[PDB]
Amino acid sequence: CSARYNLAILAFFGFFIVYALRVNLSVALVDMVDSTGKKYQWDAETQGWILGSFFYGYIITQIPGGYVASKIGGKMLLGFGILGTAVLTLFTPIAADLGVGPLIVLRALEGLGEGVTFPAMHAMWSSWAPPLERSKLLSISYAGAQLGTVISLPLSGIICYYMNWTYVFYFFGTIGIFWFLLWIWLVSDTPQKHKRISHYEKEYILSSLRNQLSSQKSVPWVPILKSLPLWAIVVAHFSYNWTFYTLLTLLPTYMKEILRFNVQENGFLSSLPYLGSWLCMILSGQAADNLRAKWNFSTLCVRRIFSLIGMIGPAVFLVAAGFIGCDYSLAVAFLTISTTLGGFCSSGFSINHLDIAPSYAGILLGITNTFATIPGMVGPVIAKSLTPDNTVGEWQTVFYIAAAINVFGAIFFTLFAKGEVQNWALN
Repeated sequence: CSARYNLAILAFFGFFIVYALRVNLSVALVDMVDSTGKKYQWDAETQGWILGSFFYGYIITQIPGGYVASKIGGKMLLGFGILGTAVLTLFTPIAADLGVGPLIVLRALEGLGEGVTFPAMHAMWSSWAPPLERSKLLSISYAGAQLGTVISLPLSGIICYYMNWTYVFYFFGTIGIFWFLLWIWLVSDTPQKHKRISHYEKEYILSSLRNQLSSQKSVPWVPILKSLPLWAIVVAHFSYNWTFYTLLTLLPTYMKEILRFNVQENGFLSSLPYLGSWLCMILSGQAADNLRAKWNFSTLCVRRIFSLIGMIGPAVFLVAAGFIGCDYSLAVAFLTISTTLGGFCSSGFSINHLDIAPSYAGILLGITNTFATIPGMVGPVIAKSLTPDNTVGEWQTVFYIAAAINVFGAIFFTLFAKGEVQNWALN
C-alpha cells in the first residue's frame, strides 16, 4: 500500500519471526529431552538454563541496542539483529549435538540478537511515524510480535509431531533469512533515504515530524532516574514478566508432564492462552480509551485499577489452575483465563511509561525492560529446579510463587503510582 504502512507490515513480520525464534525452543525442548530424531538426557535442570539463557543474552544488549540504534539508524540494526538470531537458529540442532555449554552460548547469542530489535524499531518509528498516526503504526508493529507468540506454538507442535525438532529450527531459520532478504531490499531508514517513496507522502511525514522534533528540547541531556514512580513501574513490570516468562518457557513442559497431553495438542492449547491475551489486550485498550473519555479518574485511578485487575486476575486464576491439577479441561481453562487477564495489565500499565514522563519513552523503557527481563534469567531456572520430578504439588509451588509475586507487584505499583509528571520531564 503506502510506504510507512509497507514498513509496518515488514516490521510486523520481523517481530513475528523474532518471537517465533524465542518460543520455538520452548516447544522443541519438551519434544527434545529423553524421558524421531535424537533425544538427549538432560537432568531436569539443564532445561532451566537452556530455556533461560536467551534472556541473559536479551538483558545484555537491551539498552546498548538503544544507543547503537540512535547512533547508526534502525534498518541495519534490526535486520542484523534478526539475521543473527535466524542464523543461530539454523545451528541450534548442530549446537545441541556438541553438548550443553555450546547450546547455552548459542542461546545467549540469540538473546544478543533479539535484544536489539525493539530499540531499533523505536528509532525507525521516530523517523517514520507521523505523530497523529504513531498509534496505529506501533500497534501493528507489535501485534506482529503478539501473533508471533500466538502462532509459533501450533507450528512448532505440528512440525514436532509429524517431523523432528531439527525441522522446527531449520524452518524458522529459513523464514528468518527470507524475511531478512525482503527487509534489506525494501525498507529504508528515513523517508529522505527511501528509494521509491512518493513526493506527497514524504512531505506529509516530514511536515508532521517537523512539529514533532521542534517541540523537543530535553533530548540531549539525560538526568538521574531515581524517582519513586519509575521504580513502581519497574517493580510492576518485573512482577508481571515473572509470570509471563515462566509461562512462556514452561507451559509446554507443564502440559506434557502434569496434564499429560500430546505434543500437537500441547502446541495448540499452549497457544490458545496467548491468543486470549492478545484479544484481551486489544479490547482492554479500547475499554481504557472509552473509560478515560467518558470519565476522568485523574488518569491515575484507571492506571492503578487496570494494573490491579491485570496483575491479580492472573494470580488468582493461576492459583486456581494449580489447585485443580491433573485435570484435562479445567486446568487449561484456568491457565487460559489467567494469562488472558493479562491484557488489562499490559495496556493500562505499559502506557503508564508514556504517561509518567513523555518525550522520555525510550529511556524509561530501557530502564524497565532489563529489570523486567531479569525474570527471564531467573524464573525458568527456579521453576525447573523446584520441580525435578513433575508432581502436582511441585508445580503448585511454582504457581503459588508466581501468584504471590503478581500480588506483591500489583500492591507495590498501585501504592506509589504517579501519572502526570515527576518534575524532571519538563523541557
